[PDB]
Amino acid sequence: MYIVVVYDVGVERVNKVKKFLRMHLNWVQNSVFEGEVTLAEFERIKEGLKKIIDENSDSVIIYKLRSMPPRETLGIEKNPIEEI
Amino acid sequence: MYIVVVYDVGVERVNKVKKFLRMHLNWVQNSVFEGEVTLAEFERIKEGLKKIIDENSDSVIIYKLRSMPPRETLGIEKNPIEEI
Amino acid sequence: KKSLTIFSDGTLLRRENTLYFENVNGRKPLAIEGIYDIYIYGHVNITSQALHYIAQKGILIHFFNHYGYYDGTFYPRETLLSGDLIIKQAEHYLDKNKRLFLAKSFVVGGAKNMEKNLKNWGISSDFSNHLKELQGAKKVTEIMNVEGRIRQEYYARWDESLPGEFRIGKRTRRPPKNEMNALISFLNSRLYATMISEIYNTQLAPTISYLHEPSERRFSLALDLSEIFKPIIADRIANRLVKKGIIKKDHFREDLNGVLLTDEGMKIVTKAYNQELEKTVVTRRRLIRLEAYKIIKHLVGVEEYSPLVAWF
Amino acid sequence: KSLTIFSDGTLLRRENTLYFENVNGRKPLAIEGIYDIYIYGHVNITSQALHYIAQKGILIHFFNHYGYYDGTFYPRETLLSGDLIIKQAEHYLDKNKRLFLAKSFVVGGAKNMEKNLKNWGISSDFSNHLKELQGAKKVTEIMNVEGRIRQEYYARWDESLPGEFRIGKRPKNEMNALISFLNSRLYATMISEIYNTQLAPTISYLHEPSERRFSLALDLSEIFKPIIADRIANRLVKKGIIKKDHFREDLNGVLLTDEGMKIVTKAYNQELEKTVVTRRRLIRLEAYKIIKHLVGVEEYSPLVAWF
Amino acid sequence: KKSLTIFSDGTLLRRENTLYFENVNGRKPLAIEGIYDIYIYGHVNITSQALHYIAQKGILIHFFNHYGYYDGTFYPRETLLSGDLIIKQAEHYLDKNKRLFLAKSFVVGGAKNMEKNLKNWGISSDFSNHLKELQGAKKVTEIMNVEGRIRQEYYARWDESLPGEFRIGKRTRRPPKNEMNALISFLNSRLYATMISEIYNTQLAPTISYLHEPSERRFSLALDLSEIFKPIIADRIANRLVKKGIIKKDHFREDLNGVLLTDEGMKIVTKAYNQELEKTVVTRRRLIRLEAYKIIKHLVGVEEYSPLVAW
Amino acid sequence: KSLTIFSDGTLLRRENTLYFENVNGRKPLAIEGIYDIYIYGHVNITSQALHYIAQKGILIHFFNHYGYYDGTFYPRETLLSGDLIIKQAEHYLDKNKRLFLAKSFVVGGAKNMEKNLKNWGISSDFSNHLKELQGAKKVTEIMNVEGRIRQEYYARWDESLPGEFRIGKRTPKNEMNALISFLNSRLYATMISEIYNTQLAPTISYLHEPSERRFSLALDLSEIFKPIIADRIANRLVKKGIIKKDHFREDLNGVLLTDEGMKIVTKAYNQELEKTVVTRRRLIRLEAYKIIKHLVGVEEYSPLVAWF
Repeated sequence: MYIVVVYDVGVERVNKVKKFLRMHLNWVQNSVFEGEVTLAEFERIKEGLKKIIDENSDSVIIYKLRSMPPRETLGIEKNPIEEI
Repeated sequence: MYIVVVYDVGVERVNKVKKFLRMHLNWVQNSVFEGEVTLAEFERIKEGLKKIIDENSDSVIIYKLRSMPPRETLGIEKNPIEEI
Repeated sequence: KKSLTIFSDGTLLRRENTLYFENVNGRKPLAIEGIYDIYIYGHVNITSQALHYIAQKGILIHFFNHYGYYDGTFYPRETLLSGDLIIKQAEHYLDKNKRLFLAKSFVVGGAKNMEKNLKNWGISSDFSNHLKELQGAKKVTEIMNVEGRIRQEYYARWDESLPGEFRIGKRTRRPPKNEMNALISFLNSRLYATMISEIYNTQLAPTISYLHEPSERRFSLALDLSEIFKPIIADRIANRLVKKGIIKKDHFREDLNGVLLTDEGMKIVTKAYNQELEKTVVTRRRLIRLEAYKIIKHLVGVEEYSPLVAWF
Repeated sequence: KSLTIFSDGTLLRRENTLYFENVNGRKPLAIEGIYDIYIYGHVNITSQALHYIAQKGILIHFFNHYGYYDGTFYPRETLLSGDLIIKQAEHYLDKNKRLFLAKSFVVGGAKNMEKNLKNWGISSDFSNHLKELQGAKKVTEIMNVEGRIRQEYYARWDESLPGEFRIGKRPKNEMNALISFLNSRLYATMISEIYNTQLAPTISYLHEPSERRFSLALDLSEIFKPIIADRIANRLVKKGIIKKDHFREDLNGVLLTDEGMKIVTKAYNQELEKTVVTRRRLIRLEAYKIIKHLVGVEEYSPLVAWF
Repeated sequence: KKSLTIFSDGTLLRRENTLYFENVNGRKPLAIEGIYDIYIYGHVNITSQALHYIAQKGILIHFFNHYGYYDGTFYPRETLLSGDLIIKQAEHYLDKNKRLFLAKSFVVGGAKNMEKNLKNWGISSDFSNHLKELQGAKKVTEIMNVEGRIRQEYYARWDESLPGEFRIGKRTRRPPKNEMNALISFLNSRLYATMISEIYNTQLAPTISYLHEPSERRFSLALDLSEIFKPIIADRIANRLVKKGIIKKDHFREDLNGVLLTDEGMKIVTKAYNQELEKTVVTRRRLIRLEAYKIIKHLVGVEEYSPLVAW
Repeated sequence: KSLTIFSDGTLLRRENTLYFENVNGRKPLAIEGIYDIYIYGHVNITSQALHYIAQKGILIHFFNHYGYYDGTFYPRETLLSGDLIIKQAEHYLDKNKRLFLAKSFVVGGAKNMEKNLKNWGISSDFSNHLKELQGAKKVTEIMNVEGRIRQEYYARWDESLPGEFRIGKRTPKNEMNALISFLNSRLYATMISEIYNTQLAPTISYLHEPSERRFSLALDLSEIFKPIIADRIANRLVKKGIIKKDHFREDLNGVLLTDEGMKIVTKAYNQELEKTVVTRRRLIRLEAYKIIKHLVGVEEYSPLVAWF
């Protein structure tokens, strides 16, 4: 299962979640993470995120995709994942 | 064609892309737009978007998905697109 | 746990272990763990496989009318159940005391939000003098007939803050003749659906109620508890929808009998509803199930029953 | 009356009428006299044609192909009626109406057990215990005195069975698994034949209606357990369709092999099609009689096996 | 329009009108339009449909060795072409004086980056005295004799920044027997590839060159132009990767010859390469093409060829 | 020499030696004596059995079922080989090598035209015309003369063709002129292919100025082979009666063939391309070889004359 994790966590909290998602998924642009997870690790992410992040303020979206989606990027590509 | 447009544009330039991509795609969270496009308005989006944003500073990612992807939301749902 | 509302006329089916909605244009979405309730507003064929699966997972299909009005309910088999709670919930209905204090509660909880609502909107607020007209009343027939007058004063004390076009002379529930009676009766029906859903997820028997006479065939508990939540969710939404200016005469259409919503209006009200239903208080949906738990805390004798009528 | 559809078709509404499209055809269904529709097959329904049923206030009870309750379609209006579940709980609360229908269940079971034994050539003389129920005040006595009854049944049943399968005391022995399995599967079939009515299955009399389980099938089992479970578990032991080769011991107790479970089910399913007005229906008729008693039309008579 | 490097061992094919990549495990990614070059670093089977399709689309497939060394190229048919330019390419090769200008200009332009590269790193830089030795030399072999010296001395004086484990005594062509010569020759290989690609995109024939003798199967125009872009891309990546510490001996593994990178070394170098091959200047990749256009600008006689130094 | 794989298989490497994965069974290919591979068909490759082919310096040319060129795998490894492209460009700059090859192409064109006109029993006597080539200096004159010759060829060709299919002035304003105009294009396609099958660069030309935007050698070479391939099938199709008017439709500008006609012409064409005197297609390759042997100076260039 391939997910792309997008979020809106505001300030003075994000750095611990940003360092969290770097240990599991890849980094594409500012505040966008994607990577290959198993049915166990998806739970680990959402669990860790649930306990690191505070609800009723912030927002996190996780799209559940079957395989690597094609993409067209503009501006500067701070990290390309297309090269695998 | 269903795309999710995620991006990182600087300040004083964000409100113009937010206003541009709002009359074409739906809004899910901060700096996240998705919706159903035909392969003619997609060109209009990537085209018109190119002239609104400044490259060599900013970044825009466009995932090209075949259909509306399943998702699991956290925090506050800024908008529930998960219901037809 | 989200909710689904299908306005596109498609087909529900299974395809080994997942749900799929095939619109009359080719494609197929819809996770299985994503929902506990489905709301059908279109012409959607259901397959015996996806209906048995919907039953297997305990999901409900809360079908609607042509106008968006509540039509029926598919109540699947009860995963979580209890008889001793149902017994007690029968002891409180049977014993004619121990009930009024619940019926009374539902109303003094319900129309107490109304005062809080008019307060949040800056309108004259005096219902503290009507509470006695029922506080002592013996049978529910009095509290209800009173709740009608109260309802008719909450309305008609509210149309004063709304634009002339959007006004409630009478409710006229079905059919509505003017504007603002569809949007309300519609949001009421949606809340009715959500209510039956959040009632299922408890141990309460949904068919045995207090302020409303029960029936083996219709959920009267959503009706009793809706007295609390109708002015909280429906009114507030329909208000912040009428005020902000998100719905106009371009949306509402005039049929041959009454008024209606257009799919553009219905999709916005449904959107606004689910957009405003998951809000920050915990989620506002939970409050509906939480209040449903409050009843258990009275039935079994932990703590006396108190409504939530605050904004917090 | 009510309607029952076993065939697999598609219910729909073409032009302002109900239509049933099965394999190769379309047949209108006259609903003007129906209050309940029962789907026992694989029937696809349309939300348009379901609004027609809903507009008329008819109930739809859905089932698996064979015996398992899925759900029921409750319309908004639901032509006027009273309430059965209130009556169900009212009789539980009033100590008399509970003590009655508690006495009935057991003495109904013990007379079936008696007629079970006599059909096999055993000395009955069990009625002498029934007097202990006559006058019995508390439910604990009706239920604990019934233990003597059941253990005397087993003790006096063991005289016609082979040594290998022994019910010496009461899922841990050769027979205790074989029989308890049919008890469980009977529980399943029971909670379904209950659901086809409006009875709430979780309000019970002879067994405490404690939270979390269908307690009406639990009580009612006392009557049908000697009629369905015991009867095949006997002729299966006798005719020789089950031996020690079918049973698979576990670390804790004994069990059935994947081969044996199918043998038991195939015989069970055969009983229900083995009409005496059909054997499975007796569950629903016995389920109705309670309904006819709860509202106060006719007194409740327990089921006594004439066969 | 990015390129691709597929390390995983799968199978390229074309089920419906698109390319799809099945790895042994199983999936099917890769929209075509939006990719420009495919680099095969793994053991990947190609199907005649996607191989004919890739040719029909004008995409080329660059294959590479087990060790990262350029193995070959799959050259499709020439989409955009001109013989009025190629004839000039050959006239410039044939006429030695005008060939001498451009052949010399490449070393004039590239060794110039090297001085300005090492200069950006805060070290002594005196290459100017060697340029005279080039400008006087007439024969091709002598212009080479210089770059064979300049290339090896640049390394010698680059080494007085880096730690011992990463030292470059000499260049050691395939196979190198030291460390840090894999990273450079491997990083170089991809620059060679990217060069063969961005050359295709022009009307220049890649097989007519000035500072390199072309052969049938050889791309000597990429080699010629590479002299300019190695210090811009290869050296700078090979530097900025070794310094901040993203690659260590855990990434280098040894054979009899001690040349190889682990898939993590290849992938990280590949990543950093793809990352820095386009940051901004509004692209670093196009510069590969524009520098090729400059030849077009000199080969007609619009503007003399001026090589690239640094933005 | 070199090998050609027609069957659709998969090129494979199994434990350090090349093999062929033809549907029904595997065969080894002994390549030690082979320095070039030509592949047309549906043949799947694998990166394993490409490093092996490349390490030995072998080059593989990929093609369609039919001549259409797909690509070529140029390994890093290369043998001496010299450049032919420079030789091609060494010509056309010395204007006294160009004029020869140019004049040759035309003389071959007009001689083939004569030998075709002779097969049909018509006058054709061109000798008192070619002469203008051997004296004419600049290319534009050799061209204008080849134009004169061409309109002379057609002028005396239409005497053997039905009035319905008369070929008048140059051109699609006619029926017959469209048909031939179509086969010239399909021959152009085939030409780029049988040329690409060598290492010769197709965009450097002599009789036609090599200029912006297209393969100019096929233009030159066509001068010899249209009358052998293009013209003849048009003739046969007309005189045998396989095309009349039901195949032809008239656009707003000119005439052209119906979806049914292009397949009929394509059949007869592909059928005339596999006809033996050897394979009429290969002669295209042989004439290109004759050029390769001239560019390096082994043997002077000769045009192809039709003895058949």
